[PDB]
Amino acid sequence: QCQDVVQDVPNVDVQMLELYDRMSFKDIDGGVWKQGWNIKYDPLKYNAHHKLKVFVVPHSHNDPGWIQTFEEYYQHDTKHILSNALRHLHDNPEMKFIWAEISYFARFYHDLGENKKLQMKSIVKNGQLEFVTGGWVMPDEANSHWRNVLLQLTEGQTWLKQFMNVTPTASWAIDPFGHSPTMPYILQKSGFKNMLIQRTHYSVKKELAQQRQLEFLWRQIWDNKGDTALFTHMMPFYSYDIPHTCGPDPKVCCQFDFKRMGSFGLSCPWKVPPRTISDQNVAARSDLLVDQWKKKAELYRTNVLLIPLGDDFRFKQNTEWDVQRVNYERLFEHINSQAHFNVQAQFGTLQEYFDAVHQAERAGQAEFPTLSGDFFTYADRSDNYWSGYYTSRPYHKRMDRVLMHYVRAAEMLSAWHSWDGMARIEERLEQARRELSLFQHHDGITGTAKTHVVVDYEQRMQEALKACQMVMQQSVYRLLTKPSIYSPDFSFSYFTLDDSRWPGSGVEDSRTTIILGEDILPSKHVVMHNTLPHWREQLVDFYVSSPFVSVTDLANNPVEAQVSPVWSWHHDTLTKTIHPQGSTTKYRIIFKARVPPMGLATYVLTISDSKPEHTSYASNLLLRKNPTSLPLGQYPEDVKFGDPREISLRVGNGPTLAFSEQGLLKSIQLTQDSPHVPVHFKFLKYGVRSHGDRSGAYLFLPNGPASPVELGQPVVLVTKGKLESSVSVGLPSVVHQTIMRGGAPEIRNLVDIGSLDNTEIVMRLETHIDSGDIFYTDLNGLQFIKRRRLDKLPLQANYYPIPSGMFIEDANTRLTLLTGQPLGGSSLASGELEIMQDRRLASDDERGLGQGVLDNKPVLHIYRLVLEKVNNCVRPSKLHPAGYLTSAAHKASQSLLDPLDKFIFAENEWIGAQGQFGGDHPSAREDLDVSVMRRLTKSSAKTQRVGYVLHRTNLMQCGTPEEHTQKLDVCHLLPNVARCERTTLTFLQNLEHLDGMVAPEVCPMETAAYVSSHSS
Ligand SMILES: O=C(Nc1ccc(Cl)cc1)O/N=C1\N[C@H](CO)[C@@H](O)[C@H](O)[C@H]1O
Ligand SMILES: [Zn+2]
Repeated sequence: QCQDVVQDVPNVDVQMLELYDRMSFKDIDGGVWKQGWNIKYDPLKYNAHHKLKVFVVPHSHNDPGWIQTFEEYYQHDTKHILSNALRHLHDNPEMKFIWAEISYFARFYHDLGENKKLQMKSIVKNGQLEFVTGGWVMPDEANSHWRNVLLQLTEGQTWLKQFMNVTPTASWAIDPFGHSPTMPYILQKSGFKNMLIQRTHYSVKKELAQQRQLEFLWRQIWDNKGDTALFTHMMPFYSYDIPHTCGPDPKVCCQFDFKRMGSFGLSCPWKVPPRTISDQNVAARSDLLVDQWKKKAELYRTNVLLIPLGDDFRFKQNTEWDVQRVNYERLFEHINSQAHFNVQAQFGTLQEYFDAVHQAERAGQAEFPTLSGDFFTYADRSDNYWSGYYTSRPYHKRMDRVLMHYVRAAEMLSAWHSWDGMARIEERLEQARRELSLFQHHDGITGTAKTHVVVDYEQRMQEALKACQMVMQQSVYRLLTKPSIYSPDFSFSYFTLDDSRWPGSGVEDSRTTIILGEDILPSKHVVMHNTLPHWREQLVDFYVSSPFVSVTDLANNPVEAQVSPVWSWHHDTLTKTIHPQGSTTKYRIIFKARVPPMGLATYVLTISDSKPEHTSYASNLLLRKNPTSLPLGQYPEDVKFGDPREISLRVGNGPTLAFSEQGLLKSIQLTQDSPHVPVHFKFLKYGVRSHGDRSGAYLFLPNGPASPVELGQPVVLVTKGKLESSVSVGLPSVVHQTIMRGGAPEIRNLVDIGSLDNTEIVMRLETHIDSGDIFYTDLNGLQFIKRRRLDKLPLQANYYPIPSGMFIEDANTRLTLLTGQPLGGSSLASGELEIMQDRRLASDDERGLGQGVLDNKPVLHIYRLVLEKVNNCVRPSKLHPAGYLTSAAHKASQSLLDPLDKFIFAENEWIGAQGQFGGDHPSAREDLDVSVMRRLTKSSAKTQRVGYVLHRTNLMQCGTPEEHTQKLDVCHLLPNVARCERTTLTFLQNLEHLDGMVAPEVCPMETAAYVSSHSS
């Protein structure tokens, strides 16, 4: 019933991995079309009964932050563009305009009076102003998580449906730096019919153009049937600006950008300015322009041609609207009335273009090719590959993933109840969704904005995290307090969030110590939340004021715990070492929390005067020449010292890890019977070219392969505990930590590139896996795609986005690295994986930013490292373009991206406390997630509505027998269900009324949305 996503290789006309394997990437001068060739056309192709239909589509690219902040641009540019659009379109009925960025449109619309709102609605209604995509932003496609792509699309489309009563079905993505099939995946499931893309490698544009394969049905890589296909138009030329949109010769096209005549400070760099169209030159100018259009049309299969007309922050001035509109109207009048051109040209919208193309297709003009794959890594010219922004500003890349989780958790926790308006829950959740959605912009998460703009995004995300914390903690208080005892005040802090990994140890001393004492306060409630729809156990840790602490559950059952010191690291400028210091005033308590599906569990920490029965203490070993003592206050075990040596550790039944004398992993033995498999961590640095093109925020232009970071004799700290052990080493620019809790290790890097200008720090893994030239990287946390290292491409082209994970494998062994933040990475030799940590660039890379990247700050990167035997796994065949995680790797990814949330009760006594919430929630199969749970109605609605997005991944079968699991029917998670509907993923259209009000679970690799309606 479900499609098999593993075992059937789809047959498509263009499969991008295969196309890459065959294609030439030579950068040859193609003439006026520098990256193409001199286009020829048969003049007789067009005649009285077969005319070329041209749609000139005015647009204005508005970045929600880049060289100015969102609000700076809105005040300086965008408010003027939209005010002038409203005026000019209202006054000129044949003029059209498309608008993409709903963040700005909403910012504008809410400063409009009623009269202007009605005027605006009128030009939308009549089709003059058309929204394209309708997302809050035009998102990055490399670093963004699919959940956030959906978040921002939903934010924008919900706004448009509520205020404009429109839902776009055509998407416009002219600026993201390379393109992902995650986009058509999400769009096709959200009602879209067509999409347009632009920034693809110039060699791919040439290859596809030659074959008229620039318009294609883009299906997912595993889709044998084609049910996921979305019609896609790829623009053929170097840019979306007017010189690169009218046709192949920018010297000619520039003459048709009427903003470039002088009075607007713009000109044509090809040295021929535009001239005003008049009766004395209209025929000559028309001839020039039609010949460009006819050349562009040769690259496409129908007689319908798309001519975008715009550029960045265009259509700002009244006089600009006039100069473009009047000159084009003069051209259209001449061209259309002169039969010898056989052209009918008009202003159009994007949807108008696609409608006409499909009309032509239905008329049998053309059949379109099918395509799968992705469009990374982009290069716009020569060897200038845009793999730098897979890593740029990694602090904020990590912050994105943190906020992604806290928005999900806040929406889910608060969804269980309806809230009085005074609680301000909807206000806070809307703020958080909008700040996270804004950051998905292709100059946000990409790390390609100016320094002060990055600070604006950071501040906005900090406010969003605060809003999430507020909603979460109010929700926990409500869900775990006896209903007749619950006495909320909506401005009060019942709990504080405790997060061990953001900002992280050594980044910020943000964490609250639980203060207990025999003479003051014996015990403290803590609460864990599990956003995933299965029972979950995870070790959690808290800081406490004494090492003599016992843990119990809320039936007072003892829970095994481990206490460890609180270690921090310091670049000790006196002794010239990077070395740890232990706290003498607080300690870490660690225990396994077990939490219901989408639920909560309460535990209690209690002080004692001596070592508790069920709490053990870690040993600590400091390996270094020239040791000095490390006192630890009340901690009962003295630190031990040793000269650097190889060491091995094993927690529980789990793998045994060996470490070099520099405290870096060297090997992993999976079981007592198995071999010690070589897996070596190494840190290296890339530099920058002294002559020739410089790396910057966008571009990665290394001066050769990376060189090893010289480690000296680093200080190594070993902590050995029953529940958790770790090895940490202070290296130059990186405190590197491997943590073992009895399965796949966790890796944490506290990365501080300091003042190392023109350096990029990379973490590499070296193994004996014979992967050859193959490796796998994920796309938007949604799917893994097969990559092939090509030596016909330079090193920076073989870097790909690693938004959530990467792996290499051979017949028997796989090594998967899961990430808690998007970064760039590759496999540059058989058996290697590498992932960039940070980059500090003192030069601009000539893409408009006008600065390097010199605002680095310490960031705590997190990973899981999974080594597995895979000879028993049922994998795709050699020619299949996808890869799939194992269950262990998928759970490891979930542990990074959606960990348990931890709450500390903020006062001395919690009256009416309960031990659990969600004990009765079904525990769904491990491949299924409830990606979104969101209440859609305010508390006054008679009919309450809750939306759910359900995602089922596909995990490899490797012989672990499948346990029975419960069916999850989201429509029955809340009481009094009156209806259950399947909807588009934005919740905006009902697709199916569901029998028995039961929401079916979805197939592997499918995502479905459901809305349950409840009588209230
Ligand atoms: O690169 C530019 N530079 C530029 C922009 C406006 C003006 Cl008036 C003059 C120059 O244009 N636009 C853009 N440039 C960047 C890529 O090169 C990209 O990060 C940004 O999002 C994209 O919109
Ligand atoms: Zn842009």
